Formats: sequence, structure tokens, C-alpha cells
Amino acid sequence: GVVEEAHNVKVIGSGEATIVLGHGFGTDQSVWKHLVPHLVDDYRVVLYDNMGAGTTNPDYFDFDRYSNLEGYSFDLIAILEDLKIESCIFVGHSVSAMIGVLASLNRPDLFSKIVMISASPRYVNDVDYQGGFEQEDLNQLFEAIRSNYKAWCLGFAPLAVGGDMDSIAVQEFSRTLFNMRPDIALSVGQTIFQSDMRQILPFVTVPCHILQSVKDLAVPVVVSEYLHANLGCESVVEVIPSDGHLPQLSSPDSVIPVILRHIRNDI
Repeated sequence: GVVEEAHNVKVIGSGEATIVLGHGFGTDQSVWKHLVPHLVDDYRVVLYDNMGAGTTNPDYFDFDRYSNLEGYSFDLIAILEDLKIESCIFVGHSVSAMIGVLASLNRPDLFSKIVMISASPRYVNDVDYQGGFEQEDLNQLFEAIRSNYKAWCLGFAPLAVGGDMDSIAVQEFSRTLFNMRPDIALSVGQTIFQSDMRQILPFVTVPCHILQSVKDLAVPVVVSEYLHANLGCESVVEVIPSDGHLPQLSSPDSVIPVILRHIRNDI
């Protein structure tokens, strides 16, 4: 199918119990490689890539469509409808947590639970909210992307992944970052880092499990609490004693058991 080719959709197993996993900026569905082995016995598992990932065709990246996170949420519902999925657990890494939230506002019936890893509704600080970034440092970030994309990827990957700067996960993320087309990377980085989901959190109704590393470049721990306090749905937080924004890839021994408990157990 067109949709499923374009998003590199992969479906493993069958049956009603279904889990759909959405990745964050700069990576692709391979971020889930240490989680999926533990899901396939119990669930139909659905993997897909966001439009604009380096594994996707840049001719399909419609700048107007993806200038709002809504564009991605429409892609997610389309995939679910294409696959005839009437209900799933959705696991959203980084921006995909907010993409799943938006999709659940339009179609809450499609989701029984959202499990967020490394989520944030707002990165920019204001006098009454800490998201982790001042606008001036975002401006410098974007200028670096603009001036030398390879150099930016090499410097950003170790910061994002955390841990040892020479690790396999840092190398993997370095590689997936650099596989994006530089103009798409710049555009999507701006859209995500300038986003603001805070105002819609009270309207969420699907239960949410809010998971993050205690040390995350892009997600201060107070953001987990902000999500918990302001989401309209039932929610639970668990901060993991791990480092990094992609901790399911880089620290699976400590992280995967936590994710599995939240998938397998309801609030």
C-alpha cells in the first residue's frame, strides 16, 4: 500500500491486542529494537517511520502539512485505519508522544493507553514554565544546523544520547541524524522545538504513562510533573535512573523493564 510503503510500516503478529510504536526526531523505528523482542509474544506489533525521517522519501515531505504536529497525527490515524486497527496501546518516543496525544483528541476510541518516553509539551522556558531551553539557545542550535550539518550531527548526537560519547548508540543516532535531508532536519527541528502542546493537555482523555530519563538533555524532570498535573486524563509518572533522550536504545537493561511494566499494567 502507498501509505504503508511511504512510512516503512512493519506489522509483526496478529490479533486484537495491538501495540503501535512511534519514534522521535532524528531516529527511526530502529530505536525500538530492544523493546520489540519482548512484545511480539503478546501483541500485534506495529512499527512505522515519521515522514521526514531519513528512511523516508524526501519528495513526500510536505512542508505545509508538517508545519503543525497535526500533520503527523493525521499520518498516524491513517496508518491505523489502513491496518484496520480499532484499538491500540500507543508508545510514543519524544515528539511522537505529542503526536499520539493529538491523534487521541480526534480519535480517542483508537487508543486504550499512551505510553510516553521522553515527552515534552513545550521546550521553551517562560517566566512560569521550565522546558529546558531559552529561545536564544534554540536560535544558535538552528544556526549550527544551517552552517554545517555533519558537524552539527556529530556534536548533537552524544548530547542527545548521553552516556559515553563513543558508544554504539551515539554512533547509531549520529548516522540516523545525518541521513535526514538537511533542510528537512532544520524545518522539523524548528517545528518541534517551537511547539506548544500545553494548552490542549486538559482535553486528553486516554490514560497516559509518562516515562523519562532522570538526565535528559531536552526534558527537565519538572516536565514529567507538568504533564501529570495538567493532562485531563488519568496519568502516572515514572522517572528512570538512566541517562539520555533515547534511553530505550542506549540503556535498555535499566529502561526496558520499566517500559514493559507500563505497557503490561494499567493505571
